Amino acid sequence: NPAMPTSSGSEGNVKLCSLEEAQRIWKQKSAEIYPIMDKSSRTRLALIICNEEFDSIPRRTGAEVDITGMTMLLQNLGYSVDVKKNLTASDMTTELEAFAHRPEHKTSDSTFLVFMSHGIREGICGKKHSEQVPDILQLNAIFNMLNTKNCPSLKDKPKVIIIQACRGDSPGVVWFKD
Amino acid sequence: NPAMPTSSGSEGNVKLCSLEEAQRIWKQKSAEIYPIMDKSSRTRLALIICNEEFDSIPRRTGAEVDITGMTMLLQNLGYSVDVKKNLTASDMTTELEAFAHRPEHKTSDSTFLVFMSHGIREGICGKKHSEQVPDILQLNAIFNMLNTKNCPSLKDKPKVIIIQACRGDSPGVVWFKD
Amino acid sequence: AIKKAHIEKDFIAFCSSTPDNVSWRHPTMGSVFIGRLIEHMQEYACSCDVEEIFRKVRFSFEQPDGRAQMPTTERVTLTRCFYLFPGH
Amino acid sequence: AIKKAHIEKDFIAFCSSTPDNVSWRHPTMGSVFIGRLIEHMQEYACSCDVEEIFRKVRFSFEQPDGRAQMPTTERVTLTRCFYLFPGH
Ligand SMILES: *C(=O)[C@H](CC(=O)O)NC(=O)[C@@H](CCCCNC(=O)c1ccc(Oc2cnc3ccccc3n2)cc1)c1cccs1
Ligand SMILES: *C(=O)[C@H](CC(=O)O)NC(=O)[C@@H](CCCCNC(=O)c1ccc(Oc2cnc3ccccc3n2)cc1)c1cccs1
Repeated sequence: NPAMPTSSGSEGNVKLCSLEEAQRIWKQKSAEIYPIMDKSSRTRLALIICNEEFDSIPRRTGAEVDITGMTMLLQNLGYSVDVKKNLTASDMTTELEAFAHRPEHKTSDSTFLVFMSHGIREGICGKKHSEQVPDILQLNAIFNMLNTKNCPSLKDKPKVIIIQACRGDSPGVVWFKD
Repeated sequence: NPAMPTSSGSEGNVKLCSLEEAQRIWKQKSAEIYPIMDKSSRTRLALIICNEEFDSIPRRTGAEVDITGMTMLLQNLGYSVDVKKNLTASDMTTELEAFAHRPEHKTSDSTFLVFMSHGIREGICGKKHSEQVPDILQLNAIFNMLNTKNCPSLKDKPKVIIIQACRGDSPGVVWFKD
Repeated sequence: AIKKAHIEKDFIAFCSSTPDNVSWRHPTMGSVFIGRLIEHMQEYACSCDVEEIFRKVRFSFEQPDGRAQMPTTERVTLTRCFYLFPGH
Repeated sequence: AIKKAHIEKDFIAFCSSTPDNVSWRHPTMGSVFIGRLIEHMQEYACSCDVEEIFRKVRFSFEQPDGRAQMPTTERVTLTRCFYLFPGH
């Protein structure tokens, strides 16, 4: 290992776990850690769906920064990243179903799913969304499409879902006096 | 401390945390632990709502065992326990609103809420529940009634909600071949 | 002087099963999730935070027999580790 | 021979805000939840499991300024600790 850490490697800005630390974690916890596959043979997959350009709702300016950051991070962590942009709820479902059918999951130990869009209380907005005609993908549907029934390849494997979206109109705050 | 541990004390069957262990936890994690109030002055509260006898749905035989176990455990942990039985969703709401208004929360560091009933996908069943006329308390309502707006006394304090209930009709399983 | 606070913070919910799915109960022995929760709380409250204990409860259900259920942690806004410090 | 498996297990969701509430984004700097998630993943993936990292992300939002949000962990059925072991 180099004297000074460098971001020029495959892990970029992600701080490396040493062999001393990896064995310490293997010792501090017995059989309560998810198994990791060999780095030489594993085919880790990740999917990013990001909606920026919408038909009827405000443009999500700055989303490109999120896409860049999340893509580079998941790659740093060892995942091959699919990036899909400006999709309807129907398109999101079709893409998720296809992702769940990917052969690479069989030789993978985990997956990351990332959704970035506008959102309401009920779920995540598709590109064609409006108040008059809703275009919503529910979080419930995401779980269903990736469970043991609909995605047997990811049985016993960590499935991490990250969602950047509003969940309603409210500012999320209340006042109090000290 | 006694040579052999005894369940005759206030903590009963709950394994005690020693002063050596408490300082070790205080050291292993810096400022990322919830503060605990002095044992001499704190007024910890917990609430158990359990529905066993229903108008139109099957009797929850064995619920008394759950009530006994959970009441004794929360007491062991230092909580004063309220036990309320056979309530409609409306009754559950009124009881939860009253619990959130209890003066003791101001001199408490945490709370436990325990719900035990029949349930469906949408939420927890009240005593008068039937398919024709639903009597349901949603998990969403429970959170709302105990948040910073509706329960300012529990601001910054851990609120633990435990729910024993069905969440639908399904057995929760799928088959696979080895 | 008034200050802003998060409307919803420091919550943790623990449900007996996953959405859509049943939770089991014995007529003389009680509910399996409740019994298992008590046993794990009795054993691990001294050394583990509540999130860790709940995970251990989930782990105990990992291997499915004739009847199965998977307890689920929900809507978590705990910003810190909640240790019970039993005895203190 | 066929065996039974839990229909839903080993999931974790992480949302940018609590239900009912907005999530923030800057036109040139991106989304605060995303930026904060990356920074924490970069720093702590080596030493902490994903649940712990998400909690740390929540903690970083604890003190509310002019604009506030509280990321929420949802529908957790992770039975074990998920360590990324970056570099391995
Ligand atoms: C809702 O669906 C979307 C979610 C999305 O990801 O698009 N949200 C909105 O539409 C937002 C748009 C916000 C645009 C206005 N931006 C800003 O004025 C602004 C200013 C500063 C800033 O930086 C920081 C710095 N530090 C922070 C700490 C904690 C939290 C936030 C912080 N932000 C960010 C953004 C909404 C439109 C109206 C209300 S929300
Ligand atoms: C749904 O709303 C309710 C939830 C509630 O808390 O009441 N559930 C039901 O109504 C159940 C009732 C189940 C009654 C039948 N009991 C049994 O046959 C039975 C047998 C053995 C047993 O013990 C064990 C032992 N080890 C276990 C390990 C893991 C999981 C479960 C284990 N159980 C318990 C119960 C339903 C009625 C129909 C379907 S579910």
